[PDB]
Amino acid sequence: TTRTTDNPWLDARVLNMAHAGGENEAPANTLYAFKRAVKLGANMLELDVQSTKDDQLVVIHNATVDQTTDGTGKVRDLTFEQVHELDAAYNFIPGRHAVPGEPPESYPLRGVRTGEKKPPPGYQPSDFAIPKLADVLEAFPRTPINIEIKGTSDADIPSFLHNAKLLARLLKKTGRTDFIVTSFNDLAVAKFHLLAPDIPIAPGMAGLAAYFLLGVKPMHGTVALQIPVRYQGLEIATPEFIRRAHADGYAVHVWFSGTAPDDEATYNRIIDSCADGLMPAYPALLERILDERGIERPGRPGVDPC
Repeated sequence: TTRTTDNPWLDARVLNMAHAGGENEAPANTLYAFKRAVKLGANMLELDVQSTKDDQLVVIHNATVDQTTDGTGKVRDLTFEQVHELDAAYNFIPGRHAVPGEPPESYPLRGVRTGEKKPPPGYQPSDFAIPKLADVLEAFPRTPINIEIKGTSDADIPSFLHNAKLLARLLKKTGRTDFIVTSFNDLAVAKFHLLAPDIPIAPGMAGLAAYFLLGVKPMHGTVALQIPVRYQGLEIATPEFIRRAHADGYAVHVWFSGTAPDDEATYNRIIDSCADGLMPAYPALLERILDERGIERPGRPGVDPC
């Protein structure tokens, strides 16, 4: 007889998924931000992945190291050793992610990695470098993680496929399943789910279009729909669409990234839209919002916003 439908991500709510660790409160995709964010209440991590010349998965958004560090070039051209020498808070400016080209005074944490400012109490210089996924994983053995597969180019599909492959090799050896693996490029999601079938996934952008416009259910294994607030002028994080997705048994995780402000007004509206998780640039601010309205959380029942 058919195995019954069991989606636990409908009871993992409401989630504070620190976006890159919280790119406006901390240096993006560093072990500092991740450690900082979990301590301040975040229930779950959200990061991006690329690969190095010697096929190591390193936690970083852009295909090049230029924006968030003092180096230059694509991460796929550097070895892991070369990537890790870099200061991955070189350009962090609070409230603005990373902006190269300002006076050296703008950057509060520039220098910690390379040993020229003392780190915040309780941290080491390596906590301000581009980490290895393996080093984030073993740093956070009981913390759920949302790994987004990245590429060298929007037009370079094999680079995504290369990374989906390396990801599935390493997440299979962990034995953990408290991950959600997604990508903008749908092939890499399909490639990853074929190599690592037990790992929860979320649709790429074609799989997201085909369900939001046409109603077509996403690929088997899909566990939740990780969507922006707005896209191409159109609103996507509405109560209407979220209710239909809970109707279809999917959890909903909304993100922001310049499709909408990272502020209290927006955070609260999306919380009322009954989404199951927010991916804020300000994990401390979202944690104040959730605490003062007293809103339900995993293992901590409370006010249901919808």
